[PDB]
Amino acid sequence: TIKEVVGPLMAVEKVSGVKYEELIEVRMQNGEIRRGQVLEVQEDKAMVQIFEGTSGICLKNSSVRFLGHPLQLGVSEDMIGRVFDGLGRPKDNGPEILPEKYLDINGEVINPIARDYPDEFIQTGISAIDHLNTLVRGQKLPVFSGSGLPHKELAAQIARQATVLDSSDDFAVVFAAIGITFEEAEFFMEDFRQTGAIDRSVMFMNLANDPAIERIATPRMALTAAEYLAYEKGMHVLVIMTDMTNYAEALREISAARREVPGRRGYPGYLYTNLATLFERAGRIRGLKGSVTQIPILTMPEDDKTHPIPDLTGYITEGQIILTRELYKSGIQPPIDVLPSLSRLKDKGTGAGKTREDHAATMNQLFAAYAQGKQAKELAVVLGESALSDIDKIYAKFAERFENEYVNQGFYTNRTITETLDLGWELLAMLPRTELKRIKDDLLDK
Amino acid sequence: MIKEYRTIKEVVGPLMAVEKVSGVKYEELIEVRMQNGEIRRGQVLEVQEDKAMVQIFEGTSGICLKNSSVRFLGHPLQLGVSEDMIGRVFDGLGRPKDNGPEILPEKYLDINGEVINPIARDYPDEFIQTGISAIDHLNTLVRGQKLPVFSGSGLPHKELAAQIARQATVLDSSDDFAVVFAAIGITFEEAEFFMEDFRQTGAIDRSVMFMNLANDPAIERIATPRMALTAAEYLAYEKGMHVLVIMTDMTNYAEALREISAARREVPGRRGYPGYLYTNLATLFERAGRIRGLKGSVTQIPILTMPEDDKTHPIPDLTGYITEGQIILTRELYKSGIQPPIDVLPSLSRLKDKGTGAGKTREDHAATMNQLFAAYAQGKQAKELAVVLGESALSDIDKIYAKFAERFENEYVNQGFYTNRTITETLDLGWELLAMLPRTELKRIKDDLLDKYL
Amino acid sequence: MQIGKIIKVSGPLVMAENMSEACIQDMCLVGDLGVIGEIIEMRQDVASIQVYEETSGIGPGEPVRSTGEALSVELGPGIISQMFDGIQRPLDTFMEVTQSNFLGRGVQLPALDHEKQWWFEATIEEGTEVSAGDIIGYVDETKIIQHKIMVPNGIKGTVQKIESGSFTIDDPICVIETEQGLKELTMMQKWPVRRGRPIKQKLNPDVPMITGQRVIDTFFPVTKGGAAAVPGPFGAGKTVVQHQIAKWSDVDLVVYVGCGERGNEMTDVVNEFPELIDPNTGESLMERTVLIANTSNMPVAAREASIYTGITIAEYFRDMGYDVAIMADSTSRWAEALREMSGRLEEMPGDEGYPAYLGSRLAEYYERSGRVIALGSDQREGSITAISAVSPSGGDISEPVTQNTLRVVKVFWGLDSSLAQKRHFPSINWIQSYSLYSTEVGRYMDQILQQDWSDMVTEGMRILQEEEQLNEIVRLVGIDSLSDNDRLTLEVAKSIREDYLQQNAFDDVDTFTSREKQFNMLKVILTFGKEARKALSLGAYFNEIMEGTVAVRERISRSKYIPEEELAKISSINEEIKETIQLI
Ligand SMILES: Nc1ncnc2c1ncn2[C@@H]1O[C@H](COP(=O)(O)OP(=O)(O)O)[C@@H](O)[C@H]1O
Ligand SMILES: [Mg+2]
Repeated sequence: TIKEVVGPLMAVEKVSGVKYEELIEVRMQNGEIRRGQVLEVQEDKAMVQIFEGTSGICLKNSSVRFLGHPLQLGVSEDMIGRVFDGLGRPKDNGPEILPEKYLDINGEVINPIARDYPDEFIQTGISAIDHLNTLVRGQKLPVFSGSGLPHKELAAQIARQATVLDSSDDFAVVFAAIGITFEEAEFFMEDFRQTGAIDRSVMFMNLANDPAIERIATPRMALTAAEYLAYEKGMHVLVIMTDMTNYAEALREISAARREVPGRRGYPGYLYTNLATLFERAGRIRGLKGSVTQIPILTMPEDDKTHPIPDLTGYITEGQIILTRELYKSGIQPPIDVLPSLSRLKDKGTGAGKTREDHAATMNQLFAAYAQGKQAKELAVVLGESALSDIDKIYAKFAERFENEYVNQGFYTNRTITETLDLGWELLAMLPRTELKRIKDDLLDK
Repeated sequence: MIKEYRTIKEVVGPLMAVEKVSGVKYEELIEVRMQNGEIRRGQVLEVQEDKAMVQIFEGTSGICLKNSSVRFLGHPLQLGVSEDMIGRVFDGLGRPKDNGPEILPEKYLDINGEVINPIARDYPDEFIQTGISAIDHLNTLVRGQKLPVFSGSGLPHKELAAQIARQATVLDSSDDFAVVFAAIGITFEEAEFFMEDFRQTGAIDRSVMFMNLANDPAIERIATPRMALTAAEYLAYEKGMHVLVIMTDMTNYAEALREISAARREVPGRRGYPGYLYTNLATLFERAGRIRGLKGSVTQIPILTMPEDDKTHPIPDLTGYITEGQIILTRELYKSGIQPPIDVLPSLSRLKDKGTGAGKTREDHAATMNQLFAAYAQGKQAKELAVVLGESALSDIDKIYAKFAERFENEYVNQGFYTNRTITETLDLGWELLAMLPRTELKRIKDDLLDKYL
Repeated sequence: MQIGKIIKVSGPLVMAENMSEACIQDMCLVGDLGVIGEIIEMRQDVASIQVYEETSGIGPGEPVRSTGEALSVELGPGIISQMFDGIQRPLDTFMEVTQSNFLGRGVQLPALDHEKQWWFEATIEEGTEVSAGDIIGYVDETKIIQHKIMVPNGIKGTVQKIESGSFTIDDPICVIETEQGLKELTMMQKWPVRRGRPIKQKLNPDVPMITGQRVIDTFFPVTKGGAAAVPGPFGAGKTVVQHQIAKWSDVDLVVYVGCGERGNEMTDVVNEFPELIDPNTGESLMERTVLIANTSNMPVAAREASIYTGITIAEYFRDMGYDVAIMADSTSRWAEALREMSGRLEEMPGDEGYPAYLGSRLAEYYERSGRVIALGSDQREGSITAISAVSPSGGDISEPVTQNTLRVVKVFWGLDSSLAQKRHFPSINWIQSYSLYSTEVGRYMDQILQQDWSDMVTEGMRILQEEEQLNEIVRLVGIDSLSDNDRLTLEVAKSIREDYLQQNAFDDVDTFTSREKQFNMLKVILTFGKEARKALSLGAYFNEIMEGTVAVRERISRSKYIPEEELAKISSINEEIKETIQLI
């Protein structure tokens, strides 16, 4: 039945009723069984890509059967505490899950008017986030990183320290590793076990040397499990995905297999659609208990904010968390630069009844003072740094203490929202009361 | 034996398509007999089924399709090599240009040649005294090395190359370099410069010329270097002669290589040049060195003009990845009257360490080189500071190094195109320049050498 | 049995019909010359063949015969201290057989010596149940490497007969009583290079490799089983970095692959290495070195074969329990080979013409390195450290090869052309370079040095980072514009670069620096900034500190030359420098 075997691809004749992205099964001449996926289908033939590759396949004495169904996920409540493949296969030497049902990994499209206002506060335990760029339930808050930047530890710290206060009913964390090395993959899987965070999390681990079609199926596999736990089990689900850059690169390979002309910067034209189709599988829904919160993580090529991957993402997600090379070289952990970072829904998760009543003001105070203190340091370098204003001098020492003490908290240090706000006041206590943007009734926190 | 075909299908620029053929091999030499009797040659680029795609060296101008035949000679492009090649001038395809007799060839050798076994290779050890301080001392040339010159349009790379071939000599018994010259798309005046120079020194009597000029076909420029290198390796490994190969212009070779790749509609690399540009140049420049148990050698000094004076351009860039160093000329030094205008900062020799020291040149060779280089780099940085900012901004230690770099260019690098300095004179001149610098700042020279010399 | 028929020859690409019984990734002999080639595509009875030799003089109508086996390597004694080409052919033997100083075509020679007598030493008892990875005996191939004869994969049973003696790699040395019957083993086994050798599991590389390079071992360390890339312009020092590592490493065995580079560089290694001494053992380097050579003028397709031949041999000694370091110089030529073949097959081009599966091919290679648990009941531990060079066009690191590489490697040694034209070697850009092991290695270095070393390195980069930020302001104003605090930071930052980062590889003493020496050398540099910072804080002038500490600098700037066995001289400076300022 097999007509051609070109590299990782395959041409199969006698196709009838074969659908796009339908799974196939190959029985080789020696009895080895491999599976594949339809990338392109015509009346006379169909193009498929084998998961296990095409090396050592005899064209003459091999047979192929079509399964009549695409990639599916065996969903169940027993997924909690389990580590899976990029294809949803058990990766942790545990018992096979008895499925409640089998679902499509493409999911459904949420109605734009079916969404609720982002409401609750998610304590990531990191001061740079919770205070200045607050994560809210249902929000899509991404992390923009670069080659060599410690986004690995940041992903591990968030997935470990993230909690919902005070209501702790059905909170889960779905982690998706996409096309990363084994070291980075093992680091995550080990950290989830040692800390006990595995007991409430679901993992889908995909490696760099896995075929590009598996890398593409990985985010769809994880999000399907998440929306299952969210909508059908009413769980508060937080989803973390890295690296999203690997996902975009995988698309280029498949697009070239179908011989599609590359778009801007070498990526397929439908890159915008694909990212949006993944990321917009989140947010609170009217008439649904559970929800999906996403933290997509990506590395910007050449640290370029104008690159398609971070540029398109910003048009989809409500803000971003920036990691800079400057702060990393300074020893700041995490190296979060608060000036270019943003959370567009932070006010929806702060105030009173959530966090504390002094959240918003100190945030605006710390932000204004850090920016001004950062500027005063520039004047010091060019001027004598000896005749600068007495008030300005404190601002410079404030900006330094803000980066080394406040932002640089560590990758294994968990701060409650109260501890974060209290430390903010001790930093604001360096300046006189005449230089604040907080109200006079904020003399209860000094 | 073989036969001629009157089944030419199409003539498109430098390419010809023949149909209904058999026994045609890849890279096979062909001949094109036109209706007027004129003969043009070419080689097979691609062959499949009953078809064959060839490039025509002389071009397809004036060719009538219906009344022309094509011969397949059953062998790749070869060169009739002999020791009677010495003192003769040939054109781009290895044919007599000096109106002399036809060479009675000892044998015919495929001009692509073969790759030397890395085990059979003998590492270049023997220091070559070119007489040029900027080379002998800082970017040392060794017998069997591929050391090119990176130049530009209007820069005296011709004078520099002529000076080397006129002054290059090892310090041992042999004082005999056989010069194989390959002209590639150069002008008549540039060609006449070497001709007149070789004639006045008498080097013409012990040299072999392969001349492809600017009025000559561009596609011939692809075979010309291989023609010369095959002769070079023949005289060296079969006759035992120490061969010095001069090639110019290398840029014209890449342009011709780009014409064929464009006509064949191949997928371009950076700036339209073929993806195999590196490998193709490598089949030329790797053709050098020594062989164990064999006397004689092949020393290459290729010449290319960097487009837009840009080193990052594919032609000089990939060449630097292939050759064992490069001697770079710049316009800033040429305008300052520096002869030769060698900028040593981007210059390099990858075989200088095991070619100098004690026993070869002098014990202070390596130390003086690194010290002069670093101080020169520091001075040039100080001069730039004196340009953007005032002279007042320069510290006392900045003015000393700035003046060092100035005298380094005037008295050391600038020696003249006809002056032959010995290695001892060069090294002694190096110490007289280091004397301008404080002894405390000589952090690349140990006290042993620092006490012995000034 | 089935003889193919060539229908197309275009460069290293050859197509033939009547190949319906052939298989993908199988080796086949092409044309009358019978040159070695590999099948990469199959369309019915037509196969597309990638040839690892020159295809000149080959045309349609000529026969093509399939071997039925994939591109493999002979694994056994006679592999160390040897130089093979891309497809593992002995180059010294190739010279003897062909009686030529040059490389011919269509000549098939066994990878190893099948006539040389080795002494096999049986170390396992008869009647022992064994499987893949188990040791049955060994051959003392070199003074450094003990070649352990392992049970080949796909073999399981009971050792019936075995004894010591002088055998060749073809002679049966052991009889295994399997399920399919009786099987006899030899000292040599075959293995396909495109398939990674099986293991029990992978581990985390947490043991830092001692390269002897200050800039590497301190700021950008690579662990045993790690993966490092060295991108840079030509003449930046990639080959030297890989050579320094190949001769001063902490590993047991070194595999150097010359991928599409200079032939003389390969000749140079063969000549010098036997004269040098292994850091670990004390014997010659060549006794732990395997050389694979396919030069730039050698067949382009063979560049890819050279890469997979090296990593497979590396995996072989890895399963024995050795720590292997593989050098890829350079991986860019590998990518060029893929681009050439991709164009021949008329595929869809990626960036700069490279295949759209380039990043996947690179991923396959680097994921075959690392610290693993080898197969076998012993559950022994081995590792592979990948040190690759990247050769971007024009020095532009935004090129396809470099960018795809930095997504799978963890260490990035970026070489700067500006440093190379300053005589600043190695030309590693401390600002753009990085290492994902820096934190983990730091804690290891702390425990192994019993000092606050991790805090020193962090402090070290903080100064260099501050210097770059300061140099923007220095660019505009003079030397008498910055504060004494700012001026001190620049003077101690220049010390880090000149006293520590710069390292001459051609200096007998400076070419190597022990882990112990790096500690004491860096401490006296940071002590300078600290004791001077304290001086400035109590009224002392920056200038007064400069002319008052001239002789002290000279001792620190000379500390990189002080003999390993006389390390006290560097440590003593720390007291002296603090007392030199204490004089005033
Ligand atoms: N660590 C080093 N110490 C001393 N010299 C070096 C060092 N690295 C490079 N060099 C010099 O720079 C040149 C470049 O060497 P090489 O590694 O061949 O360049 P490439 O980057 O092209 O491989 C060498 O000839 C050598 O003299
Ligand atoms: Mg190199």
